[PDB]
Amino acid sequence: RDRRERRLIFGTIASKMSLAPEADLDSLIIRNDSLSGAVIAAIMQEAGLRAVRKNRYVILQSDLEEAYATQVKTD
Amino acid sequence: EGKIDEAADILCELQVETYGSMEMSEKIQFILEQMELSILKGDYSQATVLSRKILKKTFKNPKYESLKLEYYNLLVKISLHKREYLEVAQYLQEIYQTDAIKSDEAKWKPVLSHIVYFLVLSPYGNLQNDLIHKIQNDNNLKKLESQESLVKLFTTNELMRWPIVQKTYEPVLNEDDLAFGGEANKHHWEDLQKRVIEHNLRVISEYYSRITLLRLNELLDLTESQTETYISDLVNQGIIYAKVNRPAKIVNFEKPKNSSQLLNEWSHNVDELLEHIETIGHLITKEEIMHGL
Amino acid sequence: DVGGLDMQKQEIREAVELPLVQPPRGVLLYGPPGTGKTMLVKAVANSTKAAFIRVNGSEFVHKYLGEGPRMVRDV
Amino acid sequence: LDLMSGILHCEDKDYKTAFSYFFESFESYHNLTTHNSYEKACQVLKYMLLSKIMLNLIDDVKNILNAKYTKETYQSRGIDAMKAVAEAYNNRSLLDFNTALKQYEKELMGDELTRSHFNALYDTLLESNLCKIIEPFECVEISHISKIIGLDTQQVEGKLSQM
Repeated sequence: RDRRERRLIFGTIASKMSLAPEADLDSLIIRNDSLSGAVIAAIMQEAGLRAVRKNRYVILQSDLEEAYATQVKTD
Repeated sequence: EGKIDEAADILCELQVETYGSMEMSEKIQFILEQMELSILKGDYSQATVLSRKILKKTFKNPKYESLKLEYYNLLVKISLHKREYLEVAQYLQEIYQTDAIKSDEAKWKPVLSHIVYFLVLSPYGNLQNDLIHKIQNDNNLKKLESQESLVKLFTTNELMRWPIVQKTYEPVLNEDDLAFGGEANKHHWEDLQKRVIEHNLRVISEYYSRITLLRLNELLDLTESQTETYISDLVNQGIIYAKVNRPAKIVNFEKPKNSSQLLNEWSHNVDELLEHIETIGHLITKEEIMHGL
Repeated sequence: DVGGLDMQKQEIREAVELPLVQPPRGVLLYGPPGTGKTMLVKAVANSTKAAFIRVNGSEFVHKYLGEGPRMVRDV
Repeated sequence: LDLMSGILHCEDKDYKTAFSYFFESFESYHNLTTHNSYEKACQVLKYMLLSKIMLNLIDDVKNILNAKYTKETYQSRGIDAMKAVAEAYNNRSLLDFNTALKQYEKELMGDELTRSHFNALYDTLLESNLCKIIEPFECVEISHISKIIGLDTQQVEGKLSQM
């Protein structure tokens, strides 16, 4: 993934995904590099789930970082 | 102390930090209080996430009207600052009903008295149009009825009425700071100004093939532009038909006459006789024979 | 709807959407699908608006020496 | 490239691409900085801006302009235009553009993209407004709308006609 892609990937899901102001894709544009758009799209709506899994109607960067840093290595 | 935000704030994180709702009843009150502070904060949103989580569970409670009402009142107050009146009264209506059970009719009427009032305060509602009669509504003591009578006034709506009805009703009626924050009644009146005008257009709508802007302004008791607005409104709302001709100062009311009509109209003209000749017929010979004689 | 695939979505367009209009008889999408790579399919399959036929390499496993290719031909 | 991407990808639009092209490109140019012909960063940004602004999603535009990084903490009439543009856009106001337009013309006209796109873009909005104003039904004097829109009927007319 080149970052414009992520930038577009991120600018894809969080577009339709109720977010918490913490949620920062341009924070992730540095965080996220060299990954798979699906997983990236996953991390997007993984956070889409996690805040909902936390019953947060506002998906954080945490919720993202939850998704992200959990999925930076699923290991 | 006058601390509000931090006061809210130290309390703002409960739902999350604190209980997984190990005890809601405790928690929800803070949630409430947060919601309350959320008002002191002025942000429903705190309340919101709280709010839209909580109430069903009060419903899922061995349902606690207090926990309802309190919330429901917040829910009110939410909707108040919100000022979305269907929704306002919608909430109202909800535990309002619960407070037929809970309150008397009486003490609980003003809710209603405001509920439909809110419903009317709302530019309209469709459910409202169903909510129109309810049943014992015009709860059959207060009026409470001019309320529904206005709801009734709708079908005949005129808007010579407006300042009249304004003058006509404000014991609380137009005049409500009571459970609604019309500080002036504009938040009724103004809001209701169009509201009537709005609905007035509806019966106006039906009653017109064509009209002058004047006859509008005549009946509307409005300036052209106002009218034009209200025109353009439902024009831009599409909610009606019209003709804007200022050069005519005239509204053709816009019959959409290309339906080809005599497709069905004649088909109905057929249907007429299909009804008619057929309906009218089948009894005829049957008739004088059914009597015979 | 997977952001940043324009070049690749163009690459598909170049592969299909254009050659449908204008020649390759088949195009190879290469990568994990369902990743947006399957979205690639529908997204373009949507955009192409040609009667779409997916297959699975797993659709024909039926034990028969028999029917098999028939609709593979006829479809 | 990303710039030249959007340089195509503004023409054909797909601002989202273009803009994101502009984004990471500017993100580069932001970081490329002095290496970059200095302001060409913000130019891309201006395109990146107007991308969103031709896209007409103005929070980000602001958020862009708000973010000083994006801003490179750098402001310009074009920036202010782009804002005012977006504002005039949010205004949908015939004048406000031409207000912003005329004034900001430098760093506005200077950008052919904008110079090309946005002008016509704005013009559509005007129609779109007119279109909204023509929602009030016809046989009605242009001057009404002219007055309404605050434009010369003639100035209205051709455009008016044009539709």
